[PDB]
Amino acid sequence: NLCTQYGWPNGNYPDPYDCRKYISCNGAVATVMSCALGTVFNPNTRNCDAYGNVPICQYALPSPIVVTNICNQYGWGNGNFYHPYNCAEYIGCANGLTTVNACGAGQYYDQALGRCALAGTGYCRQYVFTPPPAPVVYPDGFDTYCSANNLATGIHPDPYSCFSYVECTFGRTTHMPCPAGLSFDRSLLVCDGNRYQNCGGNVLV
Ligand SMILES: O=C(OC[C@@H]1O[C@@H](OC(=O)c2cc(O)c(O)c(O)c2)[C@@H](OC(=O)c2cc(O)c(O)c(O)c2)[C@@H](OC(=O)c2cc(O)c(O)c(O)c2)[C@@H]1OC(=O)c1cc(O)c(O)c(O)c1)c1cc(O)c(O)c(O)c1
Repeated sequence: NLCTQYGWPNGNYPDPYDCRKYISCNGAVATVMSCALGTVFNPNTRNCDAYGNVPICQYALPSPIVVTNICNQYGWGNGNFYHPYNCAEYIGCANGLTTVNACGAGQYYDQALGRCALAGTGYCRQYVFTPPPAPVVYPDGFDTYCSANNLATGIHPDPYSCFSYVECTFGRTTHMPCPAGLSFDRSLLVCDGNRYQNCGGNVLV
């Protein structure tokens, strides 16, 4: 089964062919499951979700995965990114223009490396991560986070969500989500595709 082939923890994973379904890794065995009508698999929550929250899933089209405009639909910067549904594909973003790429046979996209690579022992790691709470609740007073902690003007990690960042601006505090599918890289202080590193997938494996 795919779960043990990739060295995946138990949990939910995208179906690469139908974004109305998903792969449930239970007891170390893969089961293809269907989302309820009106919901599709949300790659960022690892759960079925109201289809309006997942625009890259066009559940009315015969082939519903439509990442064809994702750099512009989600505002991803330039570079290579994991494919949200398919471990053997990836995305090239240039100036808002999307390129959907595929690795050679027997090869899988390694997001950390930024390239396709042969199957090893524990891969497709970009699908292994812990989503933030749904919704993310900020404590009363978080509007003073930047001031109270004397944070410098600029970008900071959001300590409540790995999908988000804090912006400190004249001692004012804002938090903002990364582009959907991107997560906050606390070492580079940018939103990028390293969900595995950014959202605690390392501890799951
Ligand atoms: O970009 C898209 O999806 C992203 C998301 O888009 C919104 O959700 C929808 O647009 C949406 C639309 C629907 O029709 C629907 O049925 C639904 O359930 C949600 C926001 O989600 C909301 O539902 C929402 C929630 C609220 O509590 C609001 O007060 C609100 O006005 C909208 C927003 O998410 C947020 O803005 C957001 C902000 C937070 O502070 C936060 O904690 C959070 O969880 C979400 C998020 O955007 C970002 O997170 C975001 C932020 C950036 O700074 C950035 O650079 C970027 O590229 C993307 C998108 C684009 C399209 O063309 C679509 O047709 C579509 O359906 C979706």
